[PDB]
Amino acid sequence: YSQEQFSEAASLLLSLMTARIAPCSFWLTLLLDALPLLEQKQVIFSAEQTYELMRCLEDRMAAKLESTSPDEIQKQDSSIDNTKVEMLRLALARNLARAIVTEGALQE
Amino acid sequence: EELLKHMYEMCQEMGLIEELLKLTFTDFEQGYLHKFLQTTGVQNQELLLVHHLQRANYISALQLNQSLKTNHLNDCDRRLRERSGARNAILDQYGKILPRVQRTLASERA
Amino acid sequence: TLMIDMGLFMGRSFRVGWGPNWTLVHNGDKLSERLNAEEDRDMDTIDYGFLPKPTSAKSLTESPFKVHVEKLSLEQKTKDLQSYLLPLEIELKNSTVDKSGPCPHFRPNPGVTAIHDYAGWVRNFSSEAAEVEAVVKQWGLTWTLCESLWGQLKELEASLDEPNEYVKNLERRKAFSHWLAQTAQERIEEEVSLYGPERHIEAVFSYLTGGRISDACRLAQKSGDHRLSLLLSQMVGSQEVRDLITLQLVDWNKLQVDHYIQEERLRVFCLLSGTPVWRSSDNRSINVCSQLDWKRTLGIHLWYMLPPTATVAQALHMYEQAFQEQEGGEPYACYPLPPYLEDCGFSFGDDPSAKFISLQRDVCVHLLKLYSERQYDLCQLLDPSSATPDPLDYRLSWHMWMVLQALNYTHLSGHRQGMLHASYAAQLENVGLWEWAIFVLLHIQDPHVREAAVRELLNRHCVVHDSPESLAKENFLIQRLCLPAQWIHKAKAVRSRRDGDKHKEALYLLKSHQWNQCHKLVTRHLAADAVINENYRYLRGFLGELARPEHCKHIQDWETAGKVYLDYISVIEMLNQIRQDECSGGELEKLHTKVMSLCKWVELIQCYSAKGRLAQSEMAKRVANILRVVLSLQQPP
Amino acid sequence: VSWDHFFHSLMLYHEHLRRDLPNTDNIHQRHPPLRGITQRELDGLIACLQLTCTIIDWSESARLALCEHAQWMPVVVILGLLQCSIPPLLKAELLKTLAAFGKSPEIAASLWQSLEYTQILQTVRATGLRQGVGIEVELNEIESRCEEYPLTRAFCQLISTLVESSFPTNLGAGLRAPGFEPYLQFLRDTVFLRYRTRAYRRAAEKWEVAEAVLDVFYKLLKDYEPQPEDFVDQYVELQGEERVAFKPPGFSLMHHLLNESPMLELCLSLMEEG
Amino acid sequence: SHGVPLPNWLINRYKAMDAAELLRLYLKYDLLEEAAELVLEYVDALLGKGHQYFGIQAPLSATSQLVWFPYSAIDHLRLALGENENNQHNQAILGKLQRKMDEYFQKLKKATDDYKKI
Amino acid sequence: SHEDMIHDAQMDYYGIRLATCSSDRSVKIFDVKNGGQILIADLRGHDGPVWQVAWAHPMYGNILASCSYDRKVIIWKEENGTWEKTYEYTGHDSSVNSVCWAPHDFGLVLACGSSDGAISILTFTGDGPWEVKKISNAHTIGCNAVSWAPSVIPGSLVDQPSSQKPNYIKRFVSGGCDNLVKIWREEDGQWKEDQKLEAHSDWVRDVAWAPSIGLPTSTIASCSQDGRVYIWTSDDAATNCWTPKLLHKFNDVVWHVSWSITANILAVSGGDNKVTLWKESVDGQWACISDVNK
Repeated sequence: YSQEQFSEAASLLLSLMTARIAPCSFWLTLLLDALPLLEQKQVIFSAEQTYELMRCLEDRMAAKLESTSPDEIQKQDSSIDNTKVEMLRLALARNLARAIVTEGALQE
Repeated sequence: EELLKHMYEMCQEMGLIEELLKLTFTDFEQGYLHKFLQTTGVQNQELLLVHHLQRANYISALQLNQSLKTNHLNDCDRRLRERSGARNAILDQYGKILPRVQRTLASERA
Repeated sequence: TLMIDMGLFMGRSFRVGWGPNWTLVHNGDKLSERLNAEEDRDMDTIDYGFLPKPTSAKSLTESPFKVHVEKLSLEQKTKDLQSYLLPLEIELKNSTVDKSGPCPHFRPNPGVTAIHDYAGWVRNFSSEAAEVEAVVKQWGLTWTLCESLWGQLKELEASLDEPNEYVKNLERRKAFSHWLAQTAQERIEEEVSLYGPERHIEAVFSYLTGGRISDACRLAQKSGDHRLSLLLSQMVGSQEVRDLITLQLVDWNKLQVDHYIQEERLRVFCLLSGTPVWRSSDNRSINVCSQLDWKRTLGIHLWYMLPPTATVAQALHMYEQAFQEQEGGEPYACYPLPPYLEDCGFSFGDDPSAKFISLQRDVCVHLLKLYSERQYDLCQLLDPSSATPDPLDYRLSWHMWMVLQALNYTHLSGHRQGMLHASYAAQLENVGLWEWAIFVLLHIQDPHVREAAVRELLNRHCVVHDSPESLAKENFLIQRLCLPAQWIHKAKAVRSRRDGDKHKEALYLLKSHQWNQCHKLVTRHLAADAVINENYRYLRGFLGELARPEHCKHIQDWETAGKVYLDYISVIEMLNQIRQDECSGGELEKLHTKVMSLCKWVELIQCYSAKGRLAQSEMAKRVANILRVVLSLQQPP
Repeated sequence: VSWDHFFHSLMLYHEHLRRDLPNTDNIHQRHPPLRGITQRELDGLIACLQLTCTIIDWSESARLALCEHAQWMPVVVILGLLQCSIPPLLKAELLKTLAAFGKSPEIAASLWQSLEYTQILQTVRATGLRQGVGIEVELNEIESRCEEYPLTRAFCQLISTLVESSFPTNLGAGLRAPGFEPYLQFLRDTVFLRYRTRAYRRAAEKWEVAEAVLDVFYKLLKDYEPQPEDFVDQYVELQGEERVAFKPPGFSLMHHLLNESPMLELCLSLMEEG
Repeated sequence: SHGVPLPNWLINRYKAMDAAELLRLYLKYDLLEEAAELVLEYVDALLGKGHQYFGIQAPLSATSQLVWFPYSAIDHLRLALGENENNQHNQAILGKLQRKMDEYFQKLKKATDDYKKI
Repeated sequence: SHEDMIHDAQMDYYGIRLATCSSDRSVKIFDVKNGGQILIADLRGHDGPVWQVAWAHPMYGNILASCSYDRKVIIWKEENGTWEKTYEYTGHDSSVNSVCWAPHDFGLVLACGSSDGAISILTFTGDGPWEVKKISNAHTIGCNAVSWAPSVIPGSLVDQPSSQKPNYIKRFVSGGCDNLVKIWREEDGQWKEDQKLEAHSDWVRDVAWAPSIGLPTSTIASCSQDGRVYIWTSDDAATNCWTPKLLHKFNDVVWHVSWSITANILAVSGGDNKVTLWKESVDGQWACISDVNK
């Protein structure tokens, strides 16, 4: 990322997540950082593999909710963090949709 | 830019707007159009709102609608009030169905 | 060094040098100004060293070889330009250029809209640039408080105002409420992150301190806090509400339930009941004061201690008696402090000795005593260091007294008035804004000393050199400050008296009637220069301006040499006229009479030195040449 | 180019660099950045210095004219210049210019006393400065990488000329550090022990380095004439205080040679490579 | 600079013009013993009359605070004396100068009281 | 700079250059431009220890008057960049403690205090005579510190329109080691004592009239060895009783008191190795707002 190495960055991240290792609360930040790559016009994006990423994300967030409450602190910013998380996954969906659009427009 | 301005003025005079809206364009042309029409009064604001919608520009249409509603808080023309109440109903109808970004903005306090 | 040989009736000592306006020529140091030895240090450090160079064996070589000169300065900002600029260009319009005497004078204008423009712009900037300072916030605070006590807002300018004393009191109070609404915004924004439904009673206390029932209720409902929401409306209900609470709490006292109930809701109850201090059966003093502002104290007093619709003054009176000694008893309210001082602790009442220790007050409170009564004694009003940590920037106090005059509150000594004018203009010196220090100064009515202060500042800042920046400065001073260029050209005259720019000494000494000096310059230098070098244009200009009979009547011996040279100029020029002509006998005869007259006046003067000898020699040789020329040309064909 | 042109150029360079560095009696301090130098500036300066050295060598009249120029004072100018820290190519040029100046004996004496006052290299080890600096450092870094070591030899010739023309009148009495012994140990150890230890792209360098050191030792020997009182006392009662006052540098250099000296060994070496 | 002890003729002439300048060059160039004498006859002339030798002109009978001389150089040299101690020869010279200054101070206070009666 | 203790440093009116007097019998003269500085000139011809040299008023040019022990009153002019002595006085018998200039208004005149217990006022025509007026037995014992009355004679309140020319008959003060600080007016062509003050039981060290800027209140700092510091004030010419106020009760001999130009702040030299910068606040009252070693 820091030198913006999109191709091999994404390939490594794909390999790492296919390896299926580490707690969920951090795969949060993982895909949070994966965001702008997903934004960038790239053809190597395999949306279906991105979506086992997201379905595991659903699985993990369900498990996280079952194991604990995301916010045990009541403050003006706890609901901010939550709604931010939903917005994040909404951004995931919308960006994936755009990536699919670009991939198709390039499959011409 | 001189060609663009001349076309805009003359096409405004002789009413070829729908014909013009049916062409291939460029980003610079639309950007200059937006810059020119932004500073040219309220009625041009609703016309360019129509143009946003004609090119399917609903987020920008809603931003322009918010700007117009904020502007119309000291205007007291009754025809403008009628049109603005219609516009408020219009935007309340449209924004809720659009993609979810403006829905989060609506969930946010105002 | 070490003085360790103290005898008695000793020798002499020393002093560093002063420099203009608290500049210092100093061999010693003030805070941290001078360095130790060695050029190389572990933590990447380099320092000086001179003294041990001549010796391979030190004898405490303590001798100075560079004395530094520094000028005391507060802050390091370079953006304060507009900060000082704007209020001063406000007095620009809220003042008038009294042109009385050659030196003008400035007097402010009683416009109270100056207050509004000041404070409104304070907010305007405070929003346009998010880089304002907390001190800027303090001064906006003072702005709003003064406006409230006298200024007129827009909510009662868009609504007709009514002269009944009760209307005035309630209108002052409602303006005070809108003020607190503006003030407590950031306080709410700060403790809102702090608190939650865990801290919900603390939020209750804050909301009560605000009188912010609206958003309190909105919070309680978004949280589904129905009982609390219902309590909220009761906070400012009828007096019967408080009768209810009095009897109800007397009951709880007989019931001892407090021991089983947290004093948290109990202080909520005290807030509702208007009871600031509770005396339990155990005589437990449950006081209401916490985290507050003295502002919040008196706001509570308004809303709750007496009718919330009551006036300003009596509520203030009760509050002051509350944090003061009542009957020799302990104060029970909050003792006002300036912001940087409640930064160092604050009080809620009791123990007047701990108030006696230092505990100064705030100046907006002084504003309040005035707005109430004019029997009050003013000796302490404007002193920004008492309300701000930093010493300088007398904008606050000085614009303040300006507004005081605009509001007829001119009721204190010109001693301190001109004192503040001078102090803030010296600040303008320190920063380099002398042509605005002028603006400051001309508000005193003492023409002589005012003229003085101007004179020495314009001697710091006369720039005889060509500069568009100088151009802008003089455009300002003459066109706007209406200062006669008389003063400016006196500046240039003395500056050239010291520096030597002929183009300026000539003009300005001639205007200043310095004829002997104009002699010993023009005659000594320019006369010889031009006669040798044939560049007589400028010279004839100066001789013509010298020839002014209004000058001449005060001039001595202008005839002796000055118009002498001038008539020689006339002779040669009309000879050149004769040269461009071919036949003019009635002009040749004029030239012949002039040359016969001048041939006997050439030699009476000149030869003050060898240079005078040269001048006389050239003069006599030229007059002989002109005489022979005219005699040859006046011959028959 | 002229004396006028080159001298105003130098004086402006120096005034700029004394604003970019501290005042006199210093080497370095935090200050505004120095003047920018182009390689063309370098070429012009070094070439003009070659010209100036040739001229002052061949013409004593030009040399005296330059030393007498009251409105240039290249003495104090070059003092400040060598106090300045720079790519030492030009510092070396300054040094060789001073060497060509010292040909005048009273100019040589002035240079001797001036340099002792300055302490360019390391003379007094009392703290109050960054000591232990100079050609030693730059030799450690740069000359080693280049494999070419001209400054060392140039400064060798510097002391050679200094001693042969000017003789010690004083060296220190609690005011300076008496004795050349500092730079003595310097030259013998740092160079005469280390000259053989160098890397050379071309072999020819070793020859001329060794000559630059041998000739210097020869002037030392040639000049030093012993005396019977050379054997008398080492501690001298400064006010009844027996203080160390090191023996004649001659005395010492002989006795070192008179017993086993690495000078013997390197003399040997010289012979075998010959 | 060439190691020359100052010639006596220059000593006498340039002292008979002025001496404290010589004093701070003693200081500058380690002329410490000789400065010590210069001080000794300074005090002695204070006691008597030798200002002529010093290039000084004031009539002398004794010493007082109202009479100027470089007490500063005096005390800086006392500094040099304090600093240059590693040996008992220096301590002896010190104690001698200390004694001299003590006799000075005692008679100085005598004359100072006499002046205080004025 | 110099190679000794520093007696007095004096800035030019431009604020670009320095006169600097030292015990070295020399005064160094430095222009200050950029980080570096240039000794444009050093001047010598001085005896004793140097006491003080004072700039006369700029309306006349570059003028410095120096007072020296060994009975030497040195009077230097600048010309062509060269500083030359236009006068000398001797005939005084004990060291002239201090010399002080009047502003342009009263002209080119310097008051001079002597350790003789006497005074001399020197008018100079500007190009002419050195008009000398000796005040014998000015103090019973030596004269320590003196102070003009700053610029024009009384009349500085709201007055008629500008360009007025009042009368010019002078006033001043001085305190001395007679334990007495007295005040004088130009009375009967003589100079007669307006007032005499014995409050400091000890010898007076320094006096300092505020070069007052726009205040009718005449205020003057007074320091002695007592440890008490008296600021003496009269709010107007009608205040015939000067008022003492303790700036501070130090415990040492306080030597120097010196306002600068605007008189806003005073520098105080005492037996403390430190000079203290005190000031009246906007509410008056002495605030020691700074402290500097020399």
